[PDB]
Amino acid sequence: MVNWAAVVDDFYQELFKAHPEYQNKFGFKGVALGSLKGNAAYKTQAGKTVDYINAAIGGSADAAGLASRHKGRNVGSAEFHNAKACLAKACSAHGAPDLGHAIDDILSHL
Ligand code: HEM
Repeated sequence: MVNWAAVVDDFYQELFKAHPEYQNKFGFKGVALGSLKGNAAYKTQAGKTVDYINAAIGGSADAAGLASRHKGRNVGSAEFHNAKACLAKACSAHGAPDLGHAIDDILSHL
């Protein structure tokens, strides 16, 4: 099965390398990138991200709900376009299918 957990870890490395300030919105604010895997707040968030990806592939993702929740953290279209780029890099690094359509689905509600 596609190792989405590893893809998601690479995604967040890419995301926070390019936009370190995004990390401030999370419960693992301040934590060195090389330590995220040892952080409990990160483990939970990465698991939810993997779940969302499996839901988008499986046909049950609530893109409108996810978008609304990100607006509720003042995260919008700009951040998601950055995320789309980072996730495309992470997918390609693992020979995984691209998730651009799923991110487009979220973007359509932002
Ligand atoms: C590929 C794009 C992304 C996906 C699939 C994704 C997915 C998720 C998921 C599944 C949750 C949990 C929602 C829930 O518990 O109901 C979440 C929460 C969150 N996301 Fe994202 N996200 C993405 C990008 C971003 C970006 C770019 C930011 C920018 C800072 C961000 C900030 C947040 C924040 C602050 C929360 C709340 C975390 C908390 O409760 O401590 N997300 N995201």
